[PDB]
Order: sequence, then C-alpha cells, then structure tokens
Amino acid sequence: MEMEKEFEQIDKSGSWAAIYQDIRHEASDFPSRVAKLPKNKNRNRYRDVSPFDHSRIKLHQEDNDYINASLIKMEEAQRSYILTQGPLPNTVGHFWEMVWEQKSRGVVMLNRVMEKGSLKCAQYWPQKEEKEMIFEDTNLKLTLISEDIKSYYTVRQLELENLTTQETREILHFHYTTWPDFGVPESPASFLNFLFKVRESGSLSPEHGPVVVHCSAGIGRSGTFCLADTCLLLMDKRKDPSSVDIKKVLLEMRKFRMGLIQTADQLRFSYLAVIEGAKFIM
Ligand SMILES: COc1ccc(C2=NCCc3sccc32)cc1
Repeated sequence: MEMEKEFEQIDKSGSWAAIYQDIRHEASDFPSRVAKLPKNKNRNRYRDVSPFDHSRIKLHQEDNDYINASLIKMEEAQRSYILTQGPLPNTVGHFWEMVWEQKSRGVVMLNRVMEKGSLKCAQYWPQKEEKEMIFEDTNLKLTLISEDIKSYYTVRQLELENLTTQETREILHFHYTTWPDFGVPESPASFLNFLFKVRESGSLSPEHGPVVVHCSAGIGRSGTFCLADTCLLLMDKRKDPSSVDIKKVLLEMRKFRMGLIQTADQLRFSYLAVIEGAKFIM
C-alpha cells in the first residue's frame, strides 16, 4: 500500500502495536559473540543492545578492537551510517578514535546528557574554547572552535587532532536538544528541519566517511533519523515514489543493527516524518 493512506488505515484501526510486533518477529537474528566476551562488559551500556559481529565497527588496535557501534550500509539509497551508543566514561577515547579512523565529518546526537534525572551519556566534548580535552588512552586532542545555539538544536565546530601525527580535522557536532523525556514529538517539523541541516553540511555525503549517530542505546531515536533519511532519498531516486515501503526499509536496516525503532510510537512518528518530508521536498 502507499504510505499516507496505510497510515490513516492504521490510525483508524488502532493497530500500531500489532504492526510493530510483526516487525519484531520478522527481524534478523545474527551472532554478537564479540560484544558478549567478559573483557567487554564495561564497554556496553545495556546488556540487551549489542552490535552484530558481521557489521560491527573495529577499532584499529591490537589489544582490544571492540566498540558498541554498527555500520548500516544502504545499497540502493547509496548512503551509510554508523549507529552507536552514547559514550561511557571508559569509552570516550574509543568513540573519538572511531570518528578519526572512519574519516567521519559529522556526529549526530539525539539525547541530552541528563534525562529523567539520570545520566544518558558522558560529557564527551568540551564546553569552553579555552578548556580543551585530551584522551590519553587513544592519543587525541579535542577543541571547541565555535557553537551556535538555536531553539531546537545546537551546532558545534570541533577540531580533532591526532597527537601521534599532528594531523588535524574539522568535525561538525549536530545536537538535537528538544526530544521529550517521554514519548515522541507532537510534530515532525523541527526534526525534519534538523535532518536537512545535517544534509546541507555535507556530513552525509560520499566524499566523507559515514556519519556517526547516537542517542542513549543507539537504536531508538537513532533508528528514526536514518530510517527517515533513507526513505526520503529513495522517494527522490525512484520513478514511482509511492513504491517506497517503510516497513521493508526498516527490516533491511535491522540486518545491520538489532532493535532499530524501540516502540510503536517511534514507528508512527517515523511514518509521520517521511510523509511530511515528502511534501516539502517538492
Ligand atoms: C571500569 O570502568 C568503567 C567505567 C564506567 C562504567 C559505566 N558507568 C556508567 C554506567 C555504565 S553501563 C556500563 C558501564 C557503565 C563501567 C566501567
């Protein structure tokens, strides 16, 4: 079926939970043996969210190459994403090592450091120009260059230096700051505006390594971001845009990381975002 009228048919019939449970039943199951080794326990935020072995990002280290991060490679859309958990106190150096090694231009953050009165990720970037951060375990230096605070999101320019080679690179930090502590946004308009700002920066384009995107577990809000982006790109590329099937795209993405889209409300919000986004494109 088309998307907008399939949408109204699920709303009128109140069957979002049943649709979402079908997706959970059909989703791929692949091994995640490296994630579950005992030496990696303090590298995982949640015991039930792990990268598959076949698609995990490897650190370029011979001691321990493990990080909780997955490469989502969308063949028809010609787009790639790295989805990862919010960094932990003992993995902030690994996180920036990955950004460096994978040649990423942009980092997309969809959570606040504290939500619901608890810490959802480490404070992993510097908040003042004159107070830079050094990650001694991976030999990287990170400096805040500029910050632009808007009503729904903040964009930061950062300098990452590899202290071993003295090479430097400019990284863009795109921070969506207004996702509610509970539920999903009422309108997709600010989320879509944010997605378009990431696109306009070049951070999603083939002349760079894959964008790094995260929330707390790296599957819920993060899944919504890449699902909406890929569906809109396919609607622009195909002769028949009404052939794009958001449930089929989500199942394709779940071949590369488990659990993408965590609730039926996140599934409905993803439909809403693609539907409204397709009107603005034209
Ligand atoms: C031994 O070094 C460690 C540092 C931090 C942690 C974590 N702190 C916050 C919550 C969670 S979940 C998984 C690891 C953590 C664990 C080990």
